[PDB]
Amino acid sequence: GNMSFVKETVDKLLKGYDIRLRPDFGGPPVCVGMNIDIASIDMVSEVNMDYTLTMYFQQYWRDKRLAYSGIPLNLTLDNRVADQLWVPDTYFLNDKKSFVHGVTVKNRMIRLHPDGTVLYGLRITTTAACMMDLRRYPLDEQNCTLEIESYGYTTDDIEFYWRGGDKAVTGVERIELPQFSIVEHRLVSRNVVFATGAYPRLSLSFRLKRNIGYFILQTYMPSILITILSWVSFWINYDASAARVALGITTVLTMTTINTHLRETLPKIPYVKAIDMYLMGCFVFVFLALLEYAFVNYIFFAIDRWSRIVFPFTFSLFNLVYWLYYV
Amino acid sequence: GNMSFVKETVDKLLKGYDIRLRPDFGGPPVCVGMNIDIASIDMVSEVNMDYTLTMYFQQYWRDKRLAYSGIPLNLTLDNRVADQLWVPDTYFLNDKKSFVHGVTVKNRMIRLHPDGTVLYGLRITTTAACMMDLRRYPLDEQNCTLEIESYGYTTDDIEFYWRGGDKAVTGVERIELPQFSIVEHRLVSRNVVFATGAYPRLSLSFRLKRNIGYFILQTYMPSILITILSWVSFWINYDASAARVALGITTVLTMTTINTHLRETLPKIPYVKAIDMYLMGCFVFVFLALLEYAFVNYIFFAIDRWSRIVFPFTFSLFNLVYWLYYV
Amino acid sequence: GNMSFVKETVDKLLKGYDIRLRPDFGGPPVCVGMNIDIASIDMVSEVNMDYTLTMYFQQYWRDKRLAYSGIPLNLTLDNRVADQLWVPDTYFLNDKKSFVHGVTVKNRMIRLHPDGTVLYGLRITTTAACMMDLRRYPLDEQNCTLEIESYGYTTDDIEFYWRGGDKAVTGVERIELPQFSIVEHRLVSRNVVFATGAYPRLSLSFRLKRNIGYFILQTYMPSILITILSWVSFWINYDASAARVALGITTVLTMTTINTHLRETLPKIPYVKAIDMYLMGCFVFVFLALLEYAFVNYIFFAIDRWSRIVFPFTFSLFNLVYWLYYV
Amino acid sequence: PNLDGLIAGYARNFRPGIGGPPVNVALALEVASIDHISEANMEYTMTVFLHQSWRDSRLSYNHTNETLGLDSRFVDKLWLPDTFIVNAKSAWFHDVTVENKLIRLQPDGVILYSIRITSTVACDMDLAKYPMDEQECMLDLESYGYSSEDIVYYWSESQEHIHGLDKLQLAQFTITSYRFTTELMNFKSAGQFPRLSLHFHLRRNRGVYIIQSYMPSVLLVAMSWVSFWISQAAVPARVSLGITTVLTMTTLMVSARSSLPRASAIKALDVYFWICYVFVFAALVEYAFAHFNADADTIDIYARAVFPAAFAAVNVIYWAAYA
Amino acid sequence: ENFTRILDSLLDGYDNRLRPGFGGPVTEVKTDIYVTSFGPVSDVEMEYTMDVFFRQTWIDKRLKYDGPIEILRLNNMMVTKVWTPDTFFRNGKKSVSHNMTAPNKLFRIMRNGTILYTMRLTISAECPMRLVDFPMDGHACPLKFGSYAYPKSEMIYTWTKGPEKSVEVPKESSSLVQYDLIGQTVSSETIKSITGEYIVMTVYFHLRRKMGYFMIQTYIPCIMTVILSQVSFWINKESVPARTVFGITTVLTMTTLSISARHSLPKVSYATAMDWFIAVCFAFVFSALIEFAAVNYFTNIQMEKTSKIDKYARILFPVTFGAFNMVYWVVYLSK
Amino acid sequence: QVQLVESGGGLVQGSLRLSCAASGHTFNYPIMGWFRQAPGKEREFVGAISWSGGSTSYADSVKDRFTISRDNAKNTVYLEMNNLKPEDTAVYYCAAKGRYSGGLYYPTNYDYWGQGTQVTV
Amino acid sequence: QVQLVESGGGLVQGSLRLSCAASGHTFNYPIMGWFRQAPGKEREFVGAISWSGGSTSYADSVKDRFTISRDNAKNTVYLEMNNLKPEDTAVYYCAAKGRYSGGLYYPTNYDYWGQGTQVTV
Ligand SMILES: *[C@@H]1O[C@H](CO)[C@@H](O[C@@H]2O[C@H](CO)[C@@H](O[C@@H]3O[C@H](CO[C@H]4O[C@H](CO)[C@@H](O)[C@H](O)[C@@H]4O)[C@@H](O)[C@H](O[C@H]4O[C@H](CO)[C@@H](O)[C@H](O)[C@@H]4O)[C@@H]3O)[C@H](O)[C@H]2NC(C)=O)[C@H](O)[C@H]1NC(C)=O
Ligand SMILES: *[C@@H]1O[C@H](CO)[C@@H](O[C@@H]2O[C@H](CO)[C@@H](O[C@@H]3O[C@H](CO[C@H]4O[C@H](CO)[C@@H](O)[C@H](O)[C@@H]4O)[C@@H](O)[C@H](O[C@H]4O[C@H](CO)[C@@H](O)[C@H](O)[C@@H]4O)[C@@H]3O)[C@H](O)[C@H]2NC(C)=O)[C@H](O)[C@H]1NC(C)=O
Ligand SMILES: *[C@@H]1O[C@H](CO)[C@@H](O)[C@H](O)[C@H]1NC(C)=O
Ligand SMILES: *[C@@H]1O[C@H](CO)[C@@H](O)[C@H](O)[C@H]1NC(C)=O
Ligand SMILES: NCCc1c[nH]cn1
Ligand SMILES: NCCc1c[nH]cn1
Repeated sequence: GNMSFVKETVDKLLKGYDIRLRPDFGGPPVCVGMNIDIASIDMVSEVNMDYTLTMYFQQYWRDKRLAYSGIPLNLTLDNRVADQLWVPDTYFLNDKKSFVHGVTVKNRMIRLHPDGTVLYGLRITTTAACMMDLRRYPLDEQNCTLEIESYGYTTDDIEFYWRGGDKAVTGVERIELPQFSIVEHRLVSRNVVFATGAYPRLSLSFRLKRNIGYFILQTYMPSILITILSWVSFWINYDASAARVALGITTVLTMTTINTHLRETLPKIPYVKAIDMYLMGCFVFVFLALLEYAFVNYIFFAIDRWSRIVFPFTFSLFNLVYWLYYV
Repeated sequence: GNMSFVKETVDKLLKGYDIRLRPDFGGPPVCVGMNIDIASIDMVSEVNMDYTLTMYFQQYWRDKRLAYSGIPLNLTLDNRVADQLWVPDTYFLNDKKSFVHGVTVKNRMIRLHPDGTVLYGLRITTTAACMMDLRRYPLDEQNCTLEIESYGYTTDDIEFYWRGGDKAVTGVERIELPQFSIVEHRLVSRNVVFATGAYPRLSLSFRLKRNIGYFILQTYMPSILITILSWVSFWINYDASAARVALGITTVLTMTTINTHLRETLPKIPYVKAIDMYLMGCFVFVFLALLEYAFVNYIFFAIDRWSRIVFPFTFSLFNLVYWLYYV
Repeated sequence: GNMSFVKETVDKLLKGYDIRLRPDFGGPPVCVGMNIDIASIDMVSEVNMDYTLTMYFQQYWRDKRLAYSGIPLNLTLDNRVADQLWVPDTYFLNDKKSFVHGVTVKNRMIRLHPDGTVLYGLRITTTAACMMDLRRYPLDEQNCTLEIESYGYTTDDIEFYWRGGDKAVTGVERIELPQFSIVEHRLVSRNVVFATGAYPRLSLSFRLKRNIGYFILQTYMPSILITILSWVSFWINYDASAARVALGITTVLTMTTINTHLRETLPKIPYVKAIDMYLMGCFVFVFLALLEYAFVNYIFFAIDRWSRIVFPFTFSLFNLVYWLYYV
Repeated sequence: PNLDGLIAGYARNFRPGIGGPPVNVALALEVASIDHISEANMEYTMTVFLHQSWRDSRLSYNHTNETLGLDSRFVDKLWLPDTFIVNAKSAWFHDVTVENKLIRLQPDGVILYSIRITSTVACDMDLAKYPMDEQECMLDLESYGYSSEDIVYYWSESQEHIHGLDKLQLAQFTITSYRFTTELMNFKSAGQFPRLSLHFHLRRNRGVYIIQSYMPSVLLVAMSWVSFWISQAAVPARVSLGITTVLTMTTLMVSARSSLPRASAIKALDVYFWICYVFVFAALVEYAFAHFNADADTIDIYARAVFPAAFAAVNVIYWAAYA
Repeated sequence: ENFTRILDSLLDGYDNRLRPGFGGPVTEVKTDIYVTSFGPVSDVEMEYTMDVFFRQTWIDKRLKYDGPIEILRLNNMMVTKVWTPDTFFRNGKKSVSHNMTAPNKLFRIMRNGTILYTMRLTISAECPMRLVDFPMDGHACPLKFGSYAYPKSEMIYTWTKGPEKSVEVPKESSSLVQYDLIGQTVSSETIKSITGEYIVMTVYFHLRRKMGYFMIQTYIPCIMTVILSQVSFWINKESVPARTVFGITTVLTMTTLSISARHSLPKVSYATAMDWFIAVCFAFVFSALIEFAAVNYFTNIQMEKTSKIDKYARILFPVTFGAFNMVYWVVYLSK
Repeated sequence: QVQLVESGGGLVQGSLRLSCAASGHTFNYPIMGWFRQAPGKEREFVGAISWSGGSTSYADSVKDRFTISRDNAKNTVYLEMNNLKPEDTAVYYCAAKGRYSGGLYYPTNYDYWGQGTQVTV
Repeated sequence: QVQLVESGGGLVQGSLRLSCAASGHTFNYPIMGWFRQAPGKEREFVGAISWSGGSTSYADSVKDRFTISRDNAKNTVYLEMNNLKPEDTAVYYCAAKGRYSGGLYYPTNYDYWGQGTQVTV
């Protein structure tokens, strides 16, 4: 209540405070507790193999230099005080581009406690790398992590833990990605060794399951409809050369445009995906339908009836095998 | 008028002023009044599910440390004084990217009043998240909000209110989005609880109604014209195999290109939209028109006349049901 | 352990320290050791002729002004101390855009040693130029370098070396580019002379081998399939003018769309690539197939049988010569 | 010497004569370039040399009668008007090699302050007559915090000479006219703020760009007329010619508005496509009507004359409306 | 403190806000440019990028020192403490001063007071272009720099070496893709403004476009499309559907090529050289369909009481198109 | 504007399935929470489910006992109360949470409260 | 979750080919390392290979003696121990490293350890 008294207390705390030295410098490591509140996952990019996360990132530690007596309150201080305090040198090892939000002020909090516990909160948006295995795309499940580490302090000097264990990360239910469901999240803690020493690591990972629905509609269904269209040829008279050759060409060429378009939406991976296998199967069907007419055409100068049954039935077999293997 | 006198008064105000401590630190919460003047809504993105807003954001509060006597004026001060004052730690919880305009100076105002009221104004452009329900797209109505909150101060320390109640937000009539009309805006006030405590919240929301006109012209009308084109086949002699098969193919394939193109303009949602339902109906009509010829072709080696009436009539029924359900 | 003692020691080190003067100013050059830990190569752009690298960049040198006694520890200091120290003026001569990561703090380390050795680490993402020879594209091998130099200090004042020789750069095995394999990396050291004097240089280069698989699937296979499609014409009766002319047109025009599309994905180079040679060969085959029909058409008002053998066989020869020359 | 004395005791947070009459600020603009005039984003990028002149008695010196040419370092010391661009989506300063600012202090206290700034300015564009349309864009300048009681703006006498809008060369537009306007009745929420606005009218160039826009539409209509001279016996020939013109016209309409994803307004180009679509669709219907009745050669003969005449007639009406 | 005292003495009683020789002789700044990489040229944006070592030299007697060492190579932090020229690029759209691992600035003080100050800059500058002869056109992209605040009466700019040797562009520095740097011309001029009269130093880079890309991307498909249309002449007139498809597809193909050519090219009112080639090729393709229409129309009259039109078309069309190519290429390649 | 009707409470000695049927603007309120209020005690968090994705969370007391899930067709959420105990004797309420309305655990963050089935065992 | 089975050790006086067959989630663990533990001595780095690319690294002791490579078809890595020496007498272990799990050289960075073939010469 007495602001001169509080001002005096805080001034005394910061008098001769050396930001260069961690708490308990030269002694046992400072234990830093971390908890995350997820705000959003804005984007997941296959082409860039990354995702964009917004979170409230909070760090908990004790700095005995900041302990104060005679005030039974927790002091919430203006965020600019953070520039006069030691804070951990935490970074995101797999981040590509990150920033602290700055409107209307730097989205930063400092709360002091009488025992010298410092609560430091930041609102961060990060684009973080996530190598994806697209062999089963778009029936794939991905593991995207966020790796949290101390930049310069080894485990001799700093230690990390998930504050609250399995409850340290909240808001996973808020994530609303149209193309993915969050199946699971996990929290891991370990030490990572480099040439410069052993460093504390915390890892947050999510399991993302792609929703098929968009792909059924966008790629699978057009390919099915083109393949069915190709079969119309078999019910046309063999003398209708222009009509039946037109059907063959248009379906074959449409399947090429669909294939090439699709792979321009994705990174230039050297392996065959699940969707590639489907499109290649559909291409073979429609190409053989045109070749069937060439064969009919070739001899006329029963085969159509046999084509009318064998082609739809074989396509059913193809689909059965495909969707069983991958679903 | 006496600038040395004003300089003395202001210097005295700032002598020993501690920016770290909120007004009435340790006492009742500081009441902060907020009013918004909307300048523009520049963009609304379905793909990114966000919108871009420009506004004049003003904060009203009393700081008894800044009260001055013997000057019956409100002091407008250079915006750089803001760096020597306490200001609220206001942020936009659902913002993606925001900045204060900086030319020719930081678009910031400070006006002091004799009783210690501080008026703090900022000109801000914000890109803010807005999750959209696209099930009825493009006949949809969206609710886009701006959530305003204190970052670090709880309701023990700070309180927000809409200054002027329902008149706190001006300029909604200025918003000129070609694709949307602003139906309504609402102002809400509540407290939001997190693990770190209860925080004051102000919410500004708008109801956006999509204008159909662009979509009628861009997608609906081409689909209608392709479907009508498909019917021309039924007036052609059944011996004109090349002509009638060409009509079937071209209309079917055009409807596929329209579908796939459209969904590349939109996010990869897994559900079916209103426009998808229309295009799927149109596809079925034109596909059946080609299959009708296959059937005619199939037996020739009355049906056309019956097709000439039943197809346009069924399309009318389809359109009637569709536009009644969704409009 | 005694933080006042450590604070005193460090304060003494920095008392009267002149950041303007290099260690041993006016004396023999300061030897700066450099080691790199590669985190990622995010992107390789043919269009922009550049690549994006993320690395941990560390500099080793001795500054006798910072030597301290009576503390048998290496002091890890808060990264903000770097602003009070001399550091080398190292830059990347072929970089286009670079930044030091800044969340949650500047990704920077300072470790002092009792003998005055300073360890300075930075986490940097750089987009660096890489002129590519695309004459054999996409069967090409590229050499992309990173050139490290002192900006203002000559070899009279500063010297660089790879600390650890051939082990100074780690993490090359981590690089996972879908379109490239890292064949080799090399470390070079030399002096570079400019009008302003001789400067120390370190060069890190990689040999990148393009993976063919994507290109086989995306461009080579469609071209093969179009060329085969063109041959179907030769099995059609010569009276089927509409059918055979349609085959000629569609294949010729498809090969043009493939060509023009491809070169829009690449920079506007004036020379012919390997892929251009293939597409030009395929174009000639399909164009001659149409011209073959014109010739048949020209005289009818044996040639087809001779075309049925000579065309596939010639295409086999063409492919044999091509893939031997380039693989 | 005396330069430090002027700063000594100088009050940076207060305008000259805080309690007195408002400060007159002369304003001058030198439009270096205008670029990135995007109709889709409804914005244009402009680079200007903004000149501001005002009198500050606190900086009056009498030791010498020569103006003091100072660099951008001295800028931070002095009070400056809070002039901002009202309709600027984004703006920034040029700081290469240093900040592009200058302060010239005269002995009487007159201050000349010039800054080189590049700003993206929002400009609402009416695309009703696109592409044969003329757009008017504005550049509004106003004090952000100081009302009419503190800062009053006015165009300097030199503004009529060094505006530089005549020398500008735009890729697609032509500056037909320009106007400098003063509005003292803005009356923002805080109070009355004088506003200086620059209005310049842009006319889109009519040439190969317009010809290329309408070239495929006209040729498709002409290609449909070819079927009239083709015999009705060749059913696949005329049907294939009829369908390709209609389908290509449909793709053209889709691609025409693809370049403007959010332009929901009606454009004159869109109207022309509909007229072209009607003619190409009617030609196919014309053959279908003739083919159905041939289970007449006079229909083609009329089509060879009515369609070229009708298309010529509607074009005259269309081009007369959009002039 | 052998050198610490020297630097403190120089900075003592030193005002960085005043140019050397303030109120007296004109300050002369010697400037030379070393182009490390001449970046790509954007035809659509009419801008080009370049990375240079911008070196400036001037004499400041206030920094004269007496010491054993001839040249003081100091850290870049010293730059802010001393006076430096306020050089800015008049046509520079957006420029970046590199700051990676250190501010990329060089600062050396000689005993004579001569100061060498070099900074690494990435410059994006306006390059007005006349695309009348595109793609067989050459452009001279300028680069104008000068003092923002000091007129010619206070500061002047001179090239450190001779004008020819002051700007050096090594062949290795060429990052151009579709352009070739023929050479550079160096000149200086004076401009007048309300602030005053300023010395402006201009560097013109002469760029010659390479048409190899446009030859294969546009010209070859256009030429082959015209040849493809002329194939329909050799097809018999009885095959009406076959020849009709020949005309339609070639006309549609020319429409796609015309749009694609102007895709990357900026929109201008005047017609480029490639526009004329496409327009003429479009006329040839369209006339081929008109020729078949005449053949079909006239053979029906003959049928209703082996074609001369085709026989002349098989010869006249290749010759006229071949004649156009000879005229088109000679006229533009001669310029 | 959301309406919630819950049913399937009653008295048992055992597995039970509470259900919670939503109607209205459920898009703005993507989260459904289960609370329970014992007589005297404060209203207490049980669990919550996202409509889209089914991301689930439980209080410790009911972790690995109760299971929540939903079906978007009916707009229905169910608390499958298996392995019941005499501590599980309360008025169970259903509630809806706004997108930006704060932490799952805090009943004051929730706007639209079901009637509340009394359950005694 | 990776399982590693190694075979082809044994006792010789000579060229040898140790093999290391992986199965499971190998995508998350792109690097395979070879270690060897002599009796008494600490576990010691031998070499490592990336599954994708085959980027290889060796300890100095075995540089230009041992050669590692793999085949992704079988999910198999092999240490071709040529030019053997009596120093090369240890339990050779295979191990998998996570993508972000630190330096190649440090066995504590590795998670999934093969059984370990004893090799004496
Ligand atoms: C996405 O992919 C990543 C990997 O890229 C997965 O991360 C792994 O997660 C598992 C858990 O699911 C981790 O396994 C655990 O590691 C803990 C750390 O152990 C290290 O550090 C300790 C010292 O602190 C050392 O003693 C030890 O040798 C290791 O060096 C262990 O403590 C855990 O042990 C516990 O569980 C096991 C059973 O799993 C019990 O047997 C134990 O007794 C104990 O209870 C556990 O082994 C693994 O380390 C993570 N890998 C990495 C590289 O971080 C993500 O899980 C995955 N995402 C999803 C959603 O699946
Ligand atoms: C877009 O979507 C958002 C939701 O995502 C809508 O926001 C809701 O708006 C409604 C009003 O239209 C809000 O309802 C009101 O909430 C007020 C706050 O109450 C809370 O806080 C008080 C304490 O301050 C508590 O006592 C209370 O329990 C709540 O925790 C109430 O004060 C209002 O009550 C008033 O109106 C009601 C009738 O509606 C009367 O019965 C009351 O007596 C009183 O007069 C009211 O209930 C709702 O809270 C908002 N939700 C959120 C999450 O903010 C937007 O409206 C929507 N946009 C558009 C354009 O529709
Ligand atoms: C001062 O400003 C007012 C208002 O713009 C103007 O009318 C007047 O002429 C100005 N005075 C001078 C001396 O320019
Ligand atoms: C001072 O000496 C240096 C030595 O390099 C020389 O370059 C410079 O021109 C000299 N200055 C004068 C004024 O002679
Ligand atoms: N945080 C450890 C960074 C590192 C990588 N390499 C060496 N140090
Ligand atoms: N403004 C409250 C931010 C927050 C989220 N979680 C905890 N605190």
